[PDB]
Formats: sequence, structure tokens, C-alpha cells
Amino acid sequence: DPNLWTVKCKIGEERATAISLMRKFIAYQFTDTPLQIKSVVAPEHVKGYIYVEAYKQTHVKQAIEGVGNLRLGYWNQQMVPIKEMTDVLKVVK
Amino acid sequence: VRPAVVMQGSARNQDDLTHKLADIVKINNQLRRNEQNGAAAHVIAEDVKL
Amino acid sequence: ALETVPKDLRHLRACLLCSLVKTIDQFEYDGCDNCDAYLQMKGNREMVYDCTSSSFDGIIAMMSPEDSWVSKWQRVSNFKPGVYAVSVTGRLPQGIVRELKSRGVAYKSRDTAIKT
Ligand SMILES: [Zn+2]
Repeated sequence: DPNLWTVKCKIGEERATAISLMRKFIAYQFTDTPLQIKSVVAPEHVKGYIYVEAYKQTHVKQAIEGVGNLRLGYWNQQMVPIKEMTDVLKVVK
Repeated sequence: VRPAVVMQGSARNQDDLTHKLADIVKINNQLRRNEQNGAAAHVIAEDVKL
Repeated sequence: ALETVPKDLRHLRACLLCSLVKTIDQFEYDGCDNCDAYLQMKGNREMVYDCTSSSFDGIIAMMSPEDSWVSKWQRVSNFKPGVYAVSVTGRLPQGIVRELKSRGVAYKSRDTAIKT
């Protein structure tokens, strides 16, 4: 199973940035430079970063290259602790 | 200990300690709400660090 | 498929059966990429409103469901690539639940929120 990495994102642009990343993946899916990340999560109340599921940080870097909203997250992504990995998808009400 | 003196004009300028306590209370309230409601604890962590 | 991707951020809705997220206009034009064979909401705004909800929390962009933990946790690993909600508020009408069951389609609530 892959890991999750946090990537700094322009505040308030998390959903738009995720949508740009899927459009990029779809555009490149039949090329020789596909995205190797596994998912992106933008939790309802998270501000200033997104979560990306991938096996390698280098895959994250390559996927997020050129994404303006992630320019401040291009050089460093932080791994989500496995024991806290399910918390990413918790939605309390 | 942190008198808010007026600058050359009329706006009340706050002391450095006042500004720092303001930042402390901002992150403290943010963390308090993030623990009152399930915030995935990642933000809770980062918040405690800040 | 690019057609699956939400065209904008206004009037987003989530399918109550699979959690796929698209705009109301996209649901009207193309139906649900996953459920439209069964729900048949294409061309019927009322059916879209019946099968989708504007009240949802969080989203999950699922591209490779066959190689993701998130897709397993969310029970969407057998669905098409697309945007999905973390939790969806609402319930399919009893008639739709009954017909799904009569057609072998089980319905498990997509509301994953911890309530209190
Ligand atoms: Zn659906």
C-alpha cells in the first residue's frame, strides 16, 4: 500500500488544484510521462495543503511539477504517520 | 507590563508582548477548536508545534 | 475520462450510491459514470436531484482505484476514475433502494461522518 504525503498548496485553492491535477493526469495518461501518484485528498476543513497518496515522494514531486498552486510544496512533502493515516478521511459531525 | 501607547497620531499601538500574546491566543483558539472537533490530528500536531 | 471530471466548482453534487462528484449539468448531460446503467438520471434533472446531494463533506480524487488504499477504505476501488466525496449527506428514496435490491444492487450509506 502507498503512503500519504502533505503538499503545501495555495490557501483556498485545494479543490481547484486537485482538479487541475486530475486534468493533468487524464491529459498525460496515454503518454510516456504518466503521473504515478495514487490519489489526492482535500479534506473539508484543511487549509493550505493537500494530501497525496503515492508510493514514492519522487513520484509526488514529478506529479506536482508545474502546478503553480503547489510551487511552495514542490521542494518538500511531509509523510503522514501510518497510525494517523486513517485520520485524513475522518469527517466528524 | 505591556502598555499600549499611542504613536505620533491617535491609533493605539500595542506592545510587543501584546502582539505575541495575540498570536498565542490565535493559535490556541485554533487548536482548541481543532481538538473540540475531529481535525484528523495532523493540524493538531502542526498547531502544537507552532 | 475527462468528461467525468467536474467542469467547475458551482453546483457540485455527489451521487448517493457511489459518492462520485460532478456538477448538476454534467449529471444531466451524461448521468453518473458509475451508476447511470441502474439509476438512469441522464436527461432528468429531477432524477439527478433524487440520486445526488448538494450537501457533502470533503472530496477524494480517485484516479487509480486498483492501486490505492483510499479506494479500499472508501469502497470505490471497483468504480471509474473520478472525483468522490469523503462523506455524503442524504439517503436514496425508498423506491430506488427497493428497486436496486430487486435488481441485485445493494445500497450501503455513503455517509461516513462520525455523528457526535
Ligand atoms: Zn454513482
